[PDB]
Amino acid sequence: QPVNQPILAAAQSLHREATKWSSKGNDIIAAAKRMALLMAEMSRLVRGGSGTKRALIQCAKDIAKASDEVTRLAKEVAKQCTDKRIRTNLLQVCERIPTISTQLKILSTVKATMLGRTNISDEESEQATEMLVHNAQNLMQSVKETVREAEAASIKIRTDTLRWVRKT
Amino acid sequence: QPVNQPILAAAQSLHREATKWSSKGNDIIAAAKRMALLMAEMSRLVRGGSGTKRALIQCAKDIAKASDEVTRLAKEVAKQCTDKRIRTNLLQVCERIPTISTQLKILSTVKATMLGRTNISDEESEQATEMLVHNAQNLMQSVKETVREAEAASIKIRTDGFTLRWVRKT
Repeated sequence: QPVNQPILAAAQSLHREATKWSSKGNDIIAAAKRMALLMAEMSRLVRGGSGTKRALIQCAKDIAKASDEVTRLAKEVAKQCTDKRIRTNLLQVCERIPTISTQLKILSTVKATMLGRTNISDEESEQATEMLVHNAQNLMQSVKETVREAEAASIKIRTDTLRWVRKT
Repeated sequence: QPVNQPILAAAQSLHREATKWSSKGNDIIAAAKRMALLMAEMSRLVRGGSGTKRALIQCAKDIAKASDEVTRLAKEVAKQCTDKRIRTNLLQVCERIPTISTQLKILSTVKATMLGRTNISDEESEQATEMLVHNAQNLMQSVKETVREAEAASIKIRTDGFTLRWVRKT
């Protein structure tokens, strides 16, 4: 079945970072894994024509809901961080996520309306897919960086409640 | 009457560069002036609601049509350029314009569909506006740089008219 080479790669990228840690007692990890799974579904759905219109919109809505969980918890971690440099960096990344996921909903709705509809040009179709691709990459990158920084920050708060256990 | 300051500022910015040269025998200048005018109309159009939907979509369509003229002519100037760097630089900028114009049409349609709609959230309404704003800024900037580089190259293009005539106004 057809899948977006770019969208699926961004999903896998996030999964590789998210997959290593355990979800047990870690809702950042669980939401990030859920986001990467839904993003892999998205790359399939973009390709599909009829009947993919409602699934594409709902998939983006689910990705945005899971990203609110990531953002909410990472903000909590940042607001317990003593180092301003780390606190600011973690707040910078995790505050990009709501904007990107709001933009994912807009661009998925745009792409969904077009799917199977011959009234729009190949140019408009290609740009809509491209805009969606760039948004998916940015979202996956931001969550990956949020996972890394949230873990790094947690050790400091703890050394100086989410569970961070490396998987094998 | 309400206006979108980011959109109007971007329109104003291109207007300042385009109004340096006369439209007489210079299509790119005539197109750049029409683009800045239409972009100023767009800032008014993104605020209002129902009945402004058709106008918002048509305004983006006109901006995109006008931009096709800018890119077609700037590509011609780039191919008359002997300096590898100046034609690469001019091709780099003027080739961004069709993509941004295509994206302006998409995001404009989004914002128009959005106007007078109950389901859309402020976050969605705000993000649709912000995407349109960022697009308008990139478009005006890329046309400004295209005007500037097309004129600069023209002087040197004299290694040997009715379109592409650069007469500095007063």
